[PDB]
Amino acid sequence: EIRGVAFKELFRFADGLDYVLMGIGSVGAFVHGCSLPLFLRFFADLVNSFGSNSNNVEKMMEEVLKYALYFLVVGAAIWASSWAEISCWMWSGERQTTKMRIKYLEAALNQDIQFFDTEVRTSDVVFAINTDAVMVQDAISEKLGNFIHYMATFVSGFIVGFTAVWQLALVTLAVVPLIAVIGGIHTTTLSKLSNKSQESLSQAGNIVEQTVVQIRVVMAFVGESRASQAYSSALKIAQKLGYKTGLAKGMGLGATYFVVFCCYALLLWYGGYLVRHHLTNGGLAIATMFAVMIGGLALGQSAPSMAAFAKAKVAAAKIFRIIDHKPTIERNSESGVELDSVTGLVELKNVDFSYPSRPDVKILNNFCLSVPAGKTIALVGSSGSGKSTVVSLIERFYDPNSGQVLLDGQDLKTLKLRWLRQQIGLVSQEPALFATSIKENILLGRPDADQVEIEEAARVANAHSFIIKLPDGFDTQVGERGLQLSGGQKQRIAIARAMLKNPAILLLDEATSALDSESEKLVQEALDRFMIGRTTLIIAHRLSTIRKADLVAVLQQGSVSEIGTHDELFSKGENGKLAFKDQANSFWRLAKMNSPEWKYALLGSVGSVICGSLSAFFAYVLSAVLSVYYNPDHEYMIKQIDKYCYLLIGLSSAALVFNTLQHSFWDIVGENLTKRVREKMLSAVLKNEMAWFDQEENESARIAARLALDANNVRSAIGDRISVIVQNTALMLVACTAGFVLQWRLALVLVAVFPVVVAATVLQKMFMTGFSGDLEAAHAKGTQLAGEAIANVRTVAAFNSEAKIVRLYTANLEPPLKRCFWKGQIAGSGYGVAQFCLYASYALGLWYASWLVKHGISDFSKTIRVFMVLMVSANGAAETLTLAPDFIKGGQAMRSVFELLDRKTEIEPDDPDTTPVPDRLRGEVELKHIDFSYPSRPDIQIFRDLSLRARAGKTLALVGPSGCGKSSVISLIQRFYEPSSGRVMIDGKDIRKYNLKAIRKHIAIVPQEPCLFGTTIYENIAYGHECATEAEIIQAATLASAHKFISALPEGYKTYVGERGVQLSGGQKQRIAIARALVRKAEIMLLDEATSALDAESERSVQEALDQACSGRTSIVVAHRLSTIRNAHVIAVIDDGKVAEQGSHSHLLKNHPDGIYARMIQLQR
Repeated sequence: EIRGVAFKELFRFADGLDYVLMGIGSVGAFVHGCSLPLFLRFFADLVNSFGSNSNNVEKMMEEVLKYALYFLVVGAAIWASSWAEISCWMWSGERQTTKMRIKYLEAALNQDIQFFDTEVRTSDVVFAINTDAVMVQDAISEKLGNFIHYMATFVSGFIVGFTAVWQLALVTLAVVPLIAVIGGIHTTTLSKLSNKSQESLSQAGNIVEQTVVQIRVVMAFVGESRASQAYSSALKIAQKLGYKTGLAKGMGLGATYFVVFCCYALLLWYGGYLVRHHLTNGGLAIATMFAVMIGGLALGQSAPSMAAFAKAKVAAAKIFRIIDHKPTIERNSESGVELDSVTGLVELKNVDFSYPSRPDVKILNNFCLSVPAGKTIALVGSSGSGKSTVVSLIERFYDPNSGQVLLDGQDLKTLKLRWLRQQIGLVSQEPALFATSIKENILLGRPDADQVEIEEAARVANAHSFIIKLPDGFDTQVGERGLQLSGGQKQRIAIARAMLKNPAILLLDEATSALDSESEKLVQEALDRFMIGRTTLIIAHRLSTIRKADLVAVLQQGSVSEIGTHDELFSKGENGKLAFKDQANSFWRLAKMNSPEWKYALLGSVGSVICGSLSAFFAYVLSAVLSVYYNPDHEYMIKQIDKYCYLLIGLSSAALVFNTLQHSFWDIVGENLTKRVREKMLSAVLKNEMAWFDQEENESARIAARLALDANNVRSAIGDRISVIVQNTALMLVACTAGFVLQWRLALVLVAVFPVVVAATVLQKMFMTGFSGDLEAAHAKGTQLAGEAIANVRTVAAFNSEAKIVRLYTANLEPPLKRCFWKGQIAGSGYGVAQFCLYASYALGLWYASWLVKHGISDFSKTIRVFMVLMVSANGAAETLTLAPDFIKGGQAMRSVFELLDRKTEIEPDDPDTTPVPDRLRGEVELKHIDFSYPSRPDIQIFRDLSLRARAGKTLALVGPSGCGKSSVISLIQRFYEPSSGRVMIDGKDIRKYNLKAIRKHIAIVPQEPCLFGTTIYENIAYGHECATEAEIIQAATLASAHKFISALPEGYKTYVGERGVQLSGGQKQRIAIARALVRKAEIMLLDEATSALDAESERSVQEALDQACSGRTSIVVAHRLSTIRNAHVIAVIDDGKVAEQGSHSHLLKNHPDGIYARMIQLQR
């Protein structure tokens, strides 16, 4: 393996235009990075001019106008630099990435099958195609531009700070590592607790997933309550972990605020000290502090670029390894003969391929094809001696061991290596259809063909008429993902594609595509009477054209068996717009269902408000301190600065306290809300139908994913976003109030530019996040096509369509190229315009402050205070707007949660009130006029008006044929699937109007696949019954002949078992399930098949256990029941669900069992 290549090597796919783009983008990034500290210096100069010249109004007005013009210049420079950076970097990255994918696909498809067998796998190649975005579309596309921009910002900030005020620059550069380490500790602790809480949520996910995977036994034994308890307990652990994260986040953020304010208080004092000794100015001091912070933050933001560079170096090393390899098969270099006779006579002295996946084996030894030209030959064999390898041998995949292969007296090795594939038409088991058009998927066999013979290929062979009446249209891009769900049309299209290909040599294969349609008759209609006859191996059907083939050519032990007449058989065991009113109502309902926590939530809200005010207060103090810097009275200045520093220390203490308070309390209410939501979701899902769990949409893994994802994202969004909106609204309110009470009509014009500032700062936040959207989905179609081509590399090499596939790949990756260029240009222009308007707004505000001061309307202090307070208010509003999309996502997840909760269920496990049930019954249950009871597939019909009657204290052993709904009759009794017209009469009355949990506690079942709970055996039997205790568990185990093995387990009587643990043998799990059914000690004991492949003695033990279970009370057993039936009074032998005579095993009436039971007994004996 490789740990990465040199960074420069990532640019070997850059032409002159790419070099120009990278140079322009680098220059733009450098200037954009240097611009911000330059604007800080210009702001310092403007504030110095606007405060130090208070007496000389004309001079300060002129200098403020000059520096507003400089602000406009900086805005234009940022516009140009950001446009250049964003657009050029995105375009160059897109171009290099696209040509990288193109070259990688062509190099990979050029490789031989050995490269995909012993070298880098097909799945690894598809994964590299996937992660080429991380490889070259991340590091050098935009992350390189961000790295250059942030390094420029860091260097420029340091230079500006050190030139302006070097004393303050040094002390602030000493300060920055403190805030850095405090922030690092906060993030480290928060992330650590978040990971731990994630593991607790993962355990909860396992619980709900296990609950839904075995929902059958869970719902049957009314284990919904048990599942809820387990899920709630796991939720509780994560809830406690969430409380820890809440304290950590509040403490860490409060500590960071405590550190900054305290550090600034000293720095502000030190700036006052510097103003006293006339070293620098107040504006210079403020700019120096801000520049040092900005440089440190720039380095912090540039570190992720280095991480991306490292991971991209590793990935680029992977694809450099893959491309730099050249195939070993190309030694011929197309230097053979292309004039051999089309009537090829392949002779194979040796056929061994020696698969490099499992080398040094000889699964094929001396098999000789010797196929007659024009006569359809066959081939049969076993999987362990795979016959498809022979097909590979004729396709010249270049793995010789001892012998050689000759084509009509000509070696394949010294031949064309390209014309060979031109004769050889191949259709393997998979259809190997690509994402491109069906017309293209037929054309690529013969590129030179026009549409006439393209249509003729699907007309003469197979059936083109399906395409004629195809609803989507004549030409289709194979639909979206799959046009044909059945897959037979895929086989017909593959055969038509091979028919456009030269029919000289066919290699038609088994084509085991689960055919149960006209697909067979069309396959025997397509290329079963073709004029020539070549190799054709088929195992799908014992009779499919294999008779019609003249030579059987039996293959086994790596050699050909008796060949010739096919009449004789061989000894084998072959079988054969969106309204927001609804969202507001949903949020109101969520708040109402979260009523008990409101108090604490409200308390946290209070803290949030305080936090917001504190921030604004801090800003005010900062601005106020600036005002105190330009004051002739030094003693009054010292008193004011000391008062402000003490107030800032108090602000830091309150910030710490109320930050911990707000974040702890908001995370407490969020944790409680999400836990309650999860519990309601589980209660609602466990209150659903069985068909609901059987629905295609409600996959178990997808139910778990839905619950976990929507719960956690709703928690995060609702909680954190509402916290930040509350605190930022408090910030904005107190900030606007302070500005208006200090000096109105300047706050008015700053509010006039408020949308400009908030929009520019939102775009700044987006630029920090990144302007490239979902990068993997940008090349989704090209990635999918590349993956399909790689997985089907055998077909691609066989049809000589690798160049055509690469051209299709270029046609697929061009639209992403154009879209990325346009998006980069639009993003650059928009960001530049936003920044220019931001700096124009800043210059206008400062100039209007100067105008107010000159006219005597106000003074410097009030103006600067209002300005810096309104600018932090705008920053807070920007945070609110940029976190609004989290509100959107939370709203969509909320409506998902509410459609999950508010859905109604036809079957009610916990009914409000029904007819009370007697404690003990007699067990007589009757199923009259029942139906299929499978709403998932109503087209299939089973149990055609079935009439089944049980008997009190008597077992029924209906067997039926295979696949007749054998294990579904029991589902009728427990109301799992509701019959549309049937009647399940229990103890004289229909069960529908009766209770569900109480009666379902009176019936036990053993599922076809017995299941496990938790990790031990005791918990399952304990799950079986609340009175299971230990004695009842042991006696039930003895009844199921299990205790003897339970006491004989390698570890104690409860070992490590379960789906998540280590599973036992099949018979042991059978007996555990039976023992649990017995410990349920139910009046009705439904049973199922339990002896699929059990050992003989185990089979007898299971038979005995079932005998005792059936002798206990009324029971229903639906196993195969070849013998030891314990003389069931009737056996409902139903043929495909229809009404039939209830012949018994004792053969009282030798009419129905004689016609059905006799032959299956004879076969089983």
